[PDB]
Amino acid sequence: KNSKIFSPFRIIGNVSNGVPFATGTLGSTFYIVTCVGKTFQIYDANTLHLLFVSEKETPSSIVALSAHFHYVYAAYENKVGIYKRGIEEHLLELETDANVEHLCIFGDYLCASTDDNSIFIYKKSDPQDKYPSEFYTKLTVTEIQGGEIVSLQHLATYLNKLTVVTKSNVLLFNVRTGKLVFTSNEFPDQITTAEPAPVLDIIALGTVTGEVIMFNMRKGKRIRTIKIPQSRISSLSFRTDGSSHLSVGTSSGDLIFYDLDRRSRIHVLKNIHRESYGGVTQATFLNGQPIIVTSGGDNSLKEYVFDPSLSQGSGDVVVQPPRYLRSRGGHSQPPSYIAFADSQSHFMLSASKDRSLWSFSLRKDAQSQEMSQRLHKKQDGGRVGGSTIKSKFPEIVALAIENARIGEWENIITAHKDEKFARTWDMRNKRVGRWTFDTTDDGFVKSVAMSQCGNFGFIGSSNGSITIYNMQSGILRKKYKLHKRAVTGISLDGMNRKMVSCGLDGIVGFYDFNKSTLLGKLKLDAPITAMVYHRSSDLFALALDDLSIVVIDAVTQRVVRQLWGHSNRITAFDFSPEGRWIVSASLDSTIRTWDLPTGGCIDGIIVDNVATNVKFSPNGDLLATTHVTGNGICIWTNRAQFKTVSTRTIDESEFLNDIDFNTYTSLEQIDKELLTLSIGPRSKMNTLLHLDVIRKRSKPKEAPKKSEKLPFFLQLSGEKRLGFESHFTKQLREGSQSKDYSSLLATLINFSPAAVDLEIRSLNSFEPFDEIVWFIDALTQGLKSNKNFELYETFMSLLFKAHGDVIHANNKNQDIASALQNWEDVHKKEDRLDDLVKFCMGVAAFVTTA
Amino acid sequence: KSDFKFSNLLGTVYRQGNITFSDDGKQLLSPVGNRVSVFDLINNKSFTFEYEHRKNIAAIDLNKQGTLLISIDEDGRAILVNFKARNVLHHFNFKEKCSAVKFSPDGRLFALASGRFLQIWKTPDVNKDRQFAPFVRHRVHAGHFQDITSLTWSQDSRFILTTSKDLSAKIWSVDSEEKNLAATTFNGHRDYVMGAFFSHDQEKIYTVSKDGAVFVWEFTKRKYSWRITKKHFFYANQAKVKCVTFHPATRLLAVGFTSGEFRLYDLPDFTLIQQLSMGQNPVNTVSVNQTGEWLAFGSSKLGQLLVYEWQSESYILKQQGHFDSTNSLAYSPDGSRVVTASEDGKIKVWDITSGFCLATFEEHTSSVTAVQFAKRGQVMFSSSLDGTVRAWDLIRYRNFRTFTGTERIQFNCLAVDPSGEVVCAGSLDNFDIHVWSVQTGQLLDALSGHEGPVSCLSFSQENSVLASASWDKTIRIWSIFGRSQQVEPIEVYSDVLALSMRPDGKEVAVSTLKGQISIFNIEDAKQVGNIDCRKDIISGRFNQDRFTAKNSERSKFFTTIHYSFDGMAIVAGGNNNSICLYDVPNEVLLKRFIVSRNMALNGTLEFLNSKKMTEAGSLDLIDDAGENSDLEDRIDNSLPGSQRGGDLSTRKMRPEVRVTSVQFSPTANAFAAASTEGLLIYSTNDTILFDPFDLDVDVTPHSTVEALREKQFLNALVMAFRLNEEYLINKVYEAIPIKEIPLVASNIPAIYLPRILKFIGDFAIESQHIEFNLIWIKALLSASGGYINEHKYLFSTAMRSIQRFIVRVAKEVVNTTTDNKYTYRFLVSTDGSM
Amino acid sequence: IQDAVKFIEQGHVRVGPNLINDPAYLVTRNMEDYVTWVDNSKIKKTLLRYRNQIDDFDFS
Amino acid sequence: KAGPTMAMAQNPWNAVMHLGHSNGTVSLWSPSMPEPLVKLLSARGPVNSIAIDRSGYYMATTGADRSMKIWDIRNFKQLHSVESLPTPGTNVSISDTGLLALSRGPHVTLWKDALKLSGDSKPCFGSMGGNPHRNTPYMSHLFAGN
Amino acid sequence: ANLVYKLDVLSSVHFVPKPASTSLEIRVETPTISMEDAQPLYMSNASSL
RNA sequence: CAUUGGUGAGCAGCGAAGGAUUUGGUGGAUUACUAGCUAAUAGCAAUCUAUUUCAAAGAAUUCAAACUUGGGGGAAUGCCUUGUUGA
Repeated sequence: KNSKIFSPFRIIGNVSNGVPFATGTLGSTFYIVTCVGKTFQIYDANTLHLLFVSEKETPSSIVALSAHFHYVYAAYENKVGIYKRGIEEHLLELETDANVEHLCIFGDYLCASTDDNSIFIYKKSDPQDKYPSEFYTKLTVTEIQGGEIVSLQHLATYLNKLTVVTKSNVLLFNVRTGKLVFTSNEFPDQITTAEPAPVLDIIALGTVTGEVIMFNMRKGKRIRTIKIPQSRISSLSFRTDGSSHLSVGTSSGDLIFYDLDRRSRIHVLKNIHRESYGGVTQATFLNGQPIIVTSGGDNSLKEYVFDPSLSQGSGDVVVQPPRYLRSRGGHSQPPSYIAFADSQSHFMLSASKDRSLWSFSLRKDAQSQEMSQRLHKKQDGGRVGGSTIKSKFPEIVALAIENARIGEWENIITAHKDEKFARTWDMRNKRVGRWTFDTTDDGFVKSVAMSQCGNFGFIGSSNGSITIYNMQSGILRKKYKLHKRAVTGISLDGMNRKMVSCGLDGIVGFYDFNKSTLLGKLKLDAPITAMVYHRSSDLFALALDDLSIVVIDAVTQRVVRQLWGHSNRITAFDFSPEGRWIVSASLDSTIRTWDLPTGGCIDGIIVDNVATNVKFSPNGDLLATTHVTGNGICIWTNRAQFKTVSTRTIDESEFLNDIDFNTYTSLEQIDKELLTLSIGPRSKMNTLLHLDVIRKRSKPKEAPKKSEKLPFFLQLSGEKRLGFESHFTKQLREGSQSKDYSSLLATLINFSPAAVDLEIRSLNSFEPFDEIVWFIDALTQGLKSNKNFELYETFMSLLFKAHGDVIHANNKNQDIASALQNWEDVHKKEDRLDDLVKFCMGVAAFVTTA
Repeated sequence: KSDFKFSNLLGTVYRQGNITFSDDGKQLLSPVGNRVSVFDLINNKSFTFEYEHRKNIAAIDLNKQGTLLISIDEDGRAILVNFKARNVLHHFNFKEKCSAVKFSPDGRLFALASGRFLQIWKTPDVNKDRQFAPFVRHRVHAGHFQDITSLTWSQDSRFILTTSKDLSAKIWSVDSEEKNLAATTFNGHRDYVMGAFFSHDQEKIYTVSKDGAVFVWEFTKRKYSWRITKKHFFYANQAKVKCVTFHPATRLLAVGFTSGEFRLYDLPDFTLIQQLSMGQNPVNTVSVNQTGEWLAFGSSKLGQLLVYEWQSESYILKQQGHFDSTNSLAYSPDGSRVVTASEDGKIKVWDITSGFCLATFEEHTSSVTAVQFAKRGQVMFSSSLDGTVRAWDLIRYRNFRTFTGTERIQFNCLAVDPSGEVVCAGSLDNFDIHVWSVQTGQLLDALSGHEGPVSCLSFSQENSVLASASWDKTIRIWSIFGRSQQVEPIEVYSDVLALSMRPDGKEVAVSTLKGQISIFNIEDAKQVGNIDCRKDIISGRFNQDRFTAKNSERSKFFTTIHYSFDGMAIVAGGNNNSICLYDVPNEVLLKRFIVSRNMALNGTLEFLNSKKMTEAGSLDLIDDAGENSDLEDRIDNSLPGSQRGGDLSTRKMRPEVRVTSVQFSPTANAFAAASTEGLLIYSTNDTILFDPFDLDVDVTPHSTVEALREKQFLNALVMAFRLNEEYLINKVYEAIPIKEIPLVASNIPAIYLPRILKFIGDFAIESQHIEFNLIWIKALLSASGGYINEHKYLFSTAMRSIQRFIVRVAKEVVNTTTDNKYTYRFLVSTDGSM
Repeated sequence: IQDAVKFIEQGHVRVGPNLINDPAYLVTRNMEDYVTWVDNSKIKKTLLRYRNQIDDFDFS
Repeated sequence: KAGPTMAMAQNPWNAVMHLGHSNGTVSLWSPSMPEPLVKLLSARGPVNSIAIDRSGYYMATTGADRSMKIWDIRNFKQLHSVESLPTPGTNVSISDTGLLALSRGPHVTLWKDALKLSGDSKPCFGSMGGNPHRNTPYMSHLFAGN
Repeated sequence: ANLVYKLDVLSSVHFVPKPASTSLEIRVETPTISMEDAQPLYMSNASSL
């Protein structure tokens, strides 16, 4: 299931899943650490910003969470994990095959409890250790001591004592010696939760029948029996400010506050979490402050504040109602559709089966919002319809957004399930717009689209009527009608000219939009399910019904690419930003990345959860997908922005590099009879001709001041005849011996321009003129090789600049004139580029100016 | 046609922050006020990073392997860059203000001087994928009393020393066990210590302060630990040190004084090697090469950068951008030179390939307001507020004539006839279109008839008539050649400005003040199409504003229009934060460009933050100059009415973002817009886009290489244009023989002719095959030259690029071929000696 | 002389093409001729409505 | 002519001006002469803040050399100098009843009777073994992050 | 000189310039390659005069 | 007759166990999320004190500084600078 194109980033849009979270004090501030499936997140208390997630995901679900001052303790399938900053600092392994269910940490004694009634004790080896690592002992609760371990708590001011609560009784364990020291009397109800108290030797027990039994562990007797009518109790906590407030959290979405001083109720918060997802799983007060943090299975996490009393003198009697504060949340359901709100890869619109629409942010995870379904007032003065008891919109199945003209009117059209109108949404205001677009032929909407200008929105009925609405007044401009089945995709090109459509009759209808004429028809074999248009490349693809992807050019009327291989229904698909790739998610839990040049799959990811949708970002960085299960949105990083991609067909293997990497390196020379230049910068020939004038310009205007007491050989103080001849001169002497200069000319090219002018002007050939003859014969072989011709011409231009007076003085000598005439006979066939240039721009001047 | 992207920020070579080199001497990285600019001083090619920071860049450091680049904003918005991939890896937010970034020479872990703390983090692996949390901090060291202002690693990878705003400077060991080896506190400086450095050996530490004192610390006796051996003093009376750097292998300090002088010192002797001066600017940034012979020097308040080899008393580049001041633009006919105006009067011929100015022209005292080219780019003209319009050469770099008015009125725009005969210019004050001859410097007449200022002028390239945009809401067509002398008004809705005209010479594009852009026909004076423009404009709400960005009527119009040379597209740019690229016959925009993202600039945001308005006054409008520790920046000489003045210290606000002159490139499918941030160049030259043309099921890249195997050359090349992939075109182009070239080029269809001429002009500019490419140019132009004459405007961008290729790189090879041949003929056939 | 500062700061007043928001702007003797109200504005609509002159094709 | 003045203090008994400079010398001042009256080289480096008693008999000085000295102005002699305090004292102030305040920057420390001539009453942060001779701080208060 | 600058930058530097001038200049016959800023490239090759 | 004026009486139509305005307070965004404090390579967070003192380091403009003045005219007493008595 590994991929060579995509790699997972994180799961955008999740807060909590339903596991009882932990909180840890950290100086003055607090951090709320929750878990989402195979990873876990750390939320700050005063802002509810996300701080850290796990760097590497856990292999299975996180079952128990606990947190000390710095080290968060996560407990997945078999092993518990000690983490700091999200980094896996230590992994503590439990030497049993059973599963860990509860995890208490007090002192140097970590307390891991498996599901099969065994408590593991882990000891710090050093008293100054930061987490327990060594294995102390394995306490066991039998079937005669109690039921299964409901929770592990450590009460205050107990020296090496572990408080164990079963389904029927409470036990104590001296973990230094591993011995039971006290057993409670049997509780007739099934205990569901436990919590320590600010008072000493007091633990609060909540049962499945709504009884809070408040067990004094010193006397071994209960004290206060708080009755709640027929409600399953899930959460228990105390307000540790000093005011006597007990928070009991039912699983039916209720939060009940008790004043233990006056033995009376305070407030019953209704529906702070949904019933079906577990209700109020974990809810606790921050230690010493009147802010209670609640979380549940509804993928939300709310904060409530007890305000100070309105009465100046009474205080404790007139207590304020709890009041809503900071809350972060996501969809309670898996998300159905995902689109992108802008080209900056900032905002992601996700419409789920929780009847809502959220605007998540890929940049800052606290920037997410739930977009408001509060209807605008009608312009007519007539009251709108709908229920008085307000409910949410139906589930959204198709969506379209244009980011061109945003904030001046509506720029999102969303299509709901089984509704005869689409709805408008304003992205900038984050609110449902004031226009609804009816199909006007009694039909559900199955596809919607925008123009790229953003003025025009297209609506596809279930009876073929492609109506075209406008954004300002919501007035209906045109009503195209070509199909007989449901229209299953609409688009429009960049020019507002070519309008394409596709239905379940297999018809791809091309319309002109400036006029109102059908441009042409294209009948296929299978019905067309979904269609994504790429506006830059003018190619749109169709997910057919013979389990294939067909790409049709929008202008040239015909099928241009056909891709096969998916073993089930292609669920959704999207184009690459550069148009090179199509990703596609199918119902066989596979994701394939087809490459449109080669017409084949280059990466196949067998994702374990069936991917309902895939969607590229407009920027070439992110692949956003949604799965069948899981409330979040999986984001994949595009690895093409860093590493090159080998376009190879790989689908049969899982389930020459020049053409594969789609980069073609240029040849050094086409053929030996060509006249090709040198590899390098084109201004190297400019610096070799005019080396003196460039330095003379680049000198400063005045002479800089110097302290003339400098060391003479400070350049040679870098802090770190035959044998004294240069490496070029030895190679030039060896070049005459072996009659080959290609070894010499390799170093002649690669030398610096300042080194070359030093080299050419000092050839050590004044009296015998030998190295002049060897260097000239070196450049005869250089021009005969026909490579680096621009450089080799400038080299004798520097020769005639330096020793031009030298060879003019000894002209007519039969050895020097033989070498120069042998160079001209090579150079005599170098007027071909001169004849080529004098022809080519004379035509280019004449043709362009006529 | 519309896949434009940012590729080069021409101009503004250095603005503020830490200039650095690569590990080699090739690449020079300079912090421009938004983004990192990567020049290369060996292979003369420039590159500006496409990613945008949120505010000005504080510090920049590159990994010693040349793979990871960290650029940190002044508020601590760190951004990783995969340097070879040229993309963004992560967006970190350091909570405080960071001052110095430096990787270890090993490159495994890097140190950050943010606030009073030193933060040491482990660098993420480049070959690992883009993870959520790639940054893991080793430690944080808090042993300081004020802000840390400098950072310097060891020549090893285990000792880090920091100098702070407090008088002390401490050495911190990055290893926990070696804490006893390096924990001593060096102090005793009288002023702001802003640099300490290890020597070539690990033993000595040289600390440089603001007051001019260099302290040499040596581990010796009067156990025994870290005495002072000798102190050295710069004796700069009022010049204070601004920043320092020290290459240990060549033992060179390079100090930067605020007066403008920089000095070079050898450290065990303290001898002044060379001392030069830039001017009156403070030397804000000093950096050194890894080999210790190239020194990169930079000043901020004039925006100049100076790379100077210390050994030979000679520069390498002395370049100087100018922020906020580029009033106008003019491309050269070859698409390699872009000149610009300035508020200083400077006319600077920048180069496209390397982002440095070639020549400067300072002969205008006042601000130059419009710049244009004429007659194949050899001559060039410029209008200023000085009361003159000045011609220039680009061959002898001098003016020919300085044309003037009868009383030296101001000037707004300039236009030239395509033949170098008539120059004309328009004014705010006198609003008569003065005309001069190029030969005789006297003015011929004053083409008058307007109410209010002539805003823009342009001559037609074929009919040779001029069109005047004026604040009379009238477009005036003047036929001034050949006994005509007739005046034709075309009146529009509102205050029309920034005229432009097609290279065909039969249409007039104009920009009304009401927002709309109208397009006319010159010969047939009816209106042949208008495009609305008010909706797709980002009018940024300023911080001094007192209205919403919706009804902000400041910049909801366009004040710059230029046609494409194909005659198919219009780039509209204005006072707003937006650059738009409209299509002419299809009425709709292609895509919209955001010019800059900077709250250092004014109008970057429609939605200002609500945590900045207190109960009185915006928080960023509060004059916070007094909290600075120095004197010269505390001095406020801000005049009350300095809206677009002569400096930036007189502004009293932040500069506003605007683009003011945009021209298409005549060669390579690009367009350059003179912005507040400098000179943006958007180009499509990367060509990573799957653009097909009449594809089919059978045609594949496998079918391309197979057609090259069976030698169906025309079937390979034409069906390579079907995919229109550049490497696919390059594969078939370099493989066919010379003798099959003229048969292939004679039968290439008429559809694919603009694609092959665009390919040959683009590829042959940087390609070693002069002889092969010019054979293809000869065969194409001699077998299909009639069609290119019949459709000149379809091919005019590509045909200019081909004649650019033969002149710029292929002609001087012929020149050196002729020069070497002629001097060989002289030296071997003429006289001897004595 | 104070209600001018109110209208300048609210974004009503232009000098040629562009409106200026800073009220501390010295206007040149030549440039004094061109200071009008900005277009499409409510400060101009009231002025033209009294004269019964509103041509709202130019959305004034 | 001593750089930028870095500390201000008024003598209630004498109305003379006290001036902390960057040279580390506090200089007494009075408008009768354009010369400084006395110059006490108190601490090395700069002087952060100075404060004089209501009695006009004692002054506290502090600077960025991690030092804080107590001076008797009448004889121009330091009674006791405190060195190597952790962070440099940004602010010092003396109460009406001789309660000296020292601001380390995140902390505020107070010493009672740390002014008189005896060497036992040198202000300090601790006492080994409960030695009563050393001057423990009268009251220390910690600020959060300010 | 600095009063004129202080007047124009106060005036939003649209500014009525000097009436007229007639001056004298000299031109040294330097190579045109050395009549620009420091650079690895140029465009001219002939003399200034 | 128009009212492109206000004030009131109704109707057609809109119309799921109410609907219009108008407004106070709070919360979340309004730049891209690596946690609090401290004397910080660690400790605390229920504290740094009966462990925080000694040692080591630490002194040039040799005895340096308004780069910060609305303009005109002075400057008696001031202040600054240079020459004139006694340790």
